[PDB]
Amino acid sequence: MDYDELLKYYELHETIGAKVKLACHILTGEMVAIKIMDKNTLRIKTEIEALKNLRHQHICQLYHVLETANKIFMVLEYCPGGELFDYIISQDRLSEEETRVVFRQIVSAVAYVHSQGYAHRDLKPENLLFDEYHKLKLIDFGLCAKSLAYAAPELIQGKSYLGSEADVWSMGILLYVLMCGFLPFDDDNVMALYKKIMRGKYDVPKWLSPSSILLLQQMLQVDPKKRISMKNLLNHPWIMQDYNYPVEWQSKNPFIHLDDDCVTELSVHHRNNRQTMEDLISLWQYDHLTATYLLLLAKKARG
Ligand SMILES: CC(C)COc1cnccc1-c1cnn(-c2ccc(N3CCN(C)CC3)cc2)c1
Repeated sequence: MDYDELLKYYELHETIGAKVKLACHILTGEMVAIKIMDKNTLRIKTEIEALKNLRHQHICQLYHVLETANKIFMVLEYCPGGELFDYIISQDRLSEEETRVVFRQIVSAVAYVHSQGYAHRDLKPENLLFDEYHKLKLIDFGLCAKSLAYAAPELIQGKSYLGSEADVWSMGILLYVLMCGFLPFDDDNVMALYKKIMRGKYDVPKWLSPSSILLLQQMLQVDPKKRISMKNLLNHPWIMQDYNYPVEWQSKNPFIHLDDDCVTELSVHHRNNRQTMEDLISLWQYDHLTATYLLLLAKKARG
């Protein structure tokens, strides 16, 4: 009963990870990742609402939501490059230059999330995946609003906070891990870790440049009001080094504009006219029609 409707649209492959299954969209032949959630074993509603309203080059795209009596299925953008967490480990640590390449992509996604009125609240390398073009995609918006090693001091303490300030702190931890390959605050004991985060003191390895050190101090402030704002992160001197242009955070992936080639390709599978087809896609119901349209756009982007 749980997989009946899903099997009308997707050919299921292997379980890779909520359970995560790889699959192929029948109509287009495009690969997808399907996140499966048991309604009676559980956050799902939070992530769905957010993802329906977020659409960006650095956010893992939601294509289709299906619901049964026991399950909720979320069909998502295929990211075969795997986790940034596994990537950092495989490389030991990244140079400042490669860190900047990946960090500017994280800044792009996070700034857009804040521009839409949300805060991610769970930024960490396990939540960033590489796609086939080696571009980062931000995942898991289950804790989003309108892990302990990455949490801001105020968030752990159960104090009132601004999600944007907690995200900037988490991005500071990410920046450190990218250039060092280990956490700034770490301990086997949870209370000793909590003490280390509240104190805000960390080791500064010899390989970090003066500019990297200054940017880390600006993000890693225990006092959230002393943290750099997202707007100042966009054109920060360290961020601009070797680029000379601020981070492009605006979305290149629209809700309004439709691609004529993909509307044409999609229309052959339906008994409706052109205008009816465009009006239906524009409703963004995250049904099979939404999935088909967005997967045709990903197929076109490959060519
Ligand atoms: C299981 C976790 C990574 C969580 O995954 C997710 C969580 N929330 C949203 C999206 C995803 C998601 C999106 N794409 N993939 C993914 C796609 C393909 C592959 N392999 C890599 C190696 N290759 C040779 C075979 C295919 C691995 C992972 C997972």
